Amino acid sequence: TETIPDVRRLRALQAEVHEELTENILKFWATRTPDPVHGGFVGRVGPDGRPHPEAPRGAILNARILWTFAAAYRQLGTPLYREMAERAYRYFVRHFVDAEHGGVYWMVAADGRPLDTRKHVYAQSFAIYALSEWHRATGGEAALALARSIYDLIETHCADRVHGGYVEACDRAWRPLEDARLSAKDAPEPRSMNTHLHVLEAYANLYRVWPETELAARLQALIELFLRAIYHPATGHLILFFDERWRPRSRAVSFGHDIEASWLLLEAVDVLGQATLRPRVQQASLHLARATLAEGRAPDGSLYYEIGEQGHLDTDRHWWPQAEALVGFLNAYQESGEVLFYEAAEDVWRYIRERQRDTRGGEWFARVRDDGAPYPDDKVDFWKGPYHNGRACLEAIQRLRHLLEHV
Ligand SMILES: OC[C@H]1O[C@@H](O[C@H]2[C@H](O)[C@H](O)[C@H](O)O[C@@H]2CO)[C@@H](O)[C@@H](O)[C@@H]1O
Ligand SMILES: [Cl-]
Repeated sequence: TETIPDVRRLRALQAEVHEELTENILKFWATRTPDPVHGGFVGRVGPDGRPHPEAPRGAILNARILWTFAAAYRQLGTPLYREMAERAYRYFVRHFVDAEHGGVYWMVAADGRPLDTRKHVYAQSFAIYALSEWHRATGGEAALALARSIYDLIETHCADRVHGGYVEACDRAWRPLEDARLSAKDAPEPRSMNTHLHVLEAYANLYRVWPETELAARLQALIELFLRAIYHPATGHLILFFDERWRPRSRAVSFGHDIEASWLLLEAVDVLGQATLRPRVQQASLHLARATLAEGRAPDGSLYYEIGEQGHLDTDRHWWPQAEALVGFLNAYQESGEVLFYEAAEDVWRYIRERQRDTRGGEWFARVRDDGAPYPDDKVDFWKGPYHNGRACLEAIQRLRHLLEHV
């Protein structure tokens, strides 16, 4: 009694996604961004496509490069992807990893000198996520050992064992800071959904390659925190910012984070094999996906950016909510069997192909305005790597493969 798109449609979508990943996204990253002056990868590519090898380089971006090429190598086997992941890994260990106090710096100069030495849990999480993926792709002992050490530092220096979750930012020597903001966009509050979502993401990937008992308890506690404090059943949206006791300190809505969390929360519970928790997580996951479907979409099926603190709808199409909606809508289809979610995934894919991707300049535009005009944003910067759209294509390819095997 399944309602399944026919084989032609599944295979056609899968082929377009694979072409987008390999002939646009990963081709752009492998050819435009490696830096032969300082090694590793440039920190910025302008809207004109010009790389900036002297620009400061962020840990999050470089972890995202590592994760994406590692995951693409694991799933597709292409030797160039292993080469690019190795390039990212070597620069990362040399320069971003703090050999003295542990963890990864926030920002380094192009030549690798530390520029911003704060230890932000969001950056520590992406390091764990990328290093665990690199271990998964290669079996590398050093990568896994490093991920484990950063996990230990997060728990040692940041875990709030009274109220749950984590202090989100420390200085280089792991002393907590007051200002945990990732950027000027973020509320000056002590707890954020965003950082906690990527702790969960990192811990789930680490657990898949290192199923330690205590880590299972920390991962389950994070899932439980999302269900009890962050997910809002009255609205189907994540609450974005909190005080230390998880009292809400924001009313903004991030559609991209909702639909990302929808599928990441289920990935995390399944990595645990926590069948007792799964019903409640699936319920919250499907709710987030439905709320996104009903409230976060333009008539073309693309995702709006946010509802701000004063209620303003930001109708800009940022690249990464579209990617996350591709995965989250396919995931909601797989979980519920409701083909309306597949139709939604197809619609966002068509938007990606017709508006978000930059066919002339390569990769994807960071932002497209509601009237269709691409903004002249950087193509690569501190916050724009290959991870959201690379992962979304990899996930879609594998999910469509599974669906194709129902026949
Ligand atoms: O507010 C911090 C920055 O967010 C960025 O988007 C992130 C997003 O917060 C989240 O972590 C997502 O899962 O990854 C995204 C892509 O970098 C950007 O909006 C940036 O401008 C913000 O400063
Ligand atoms: Cl990214």
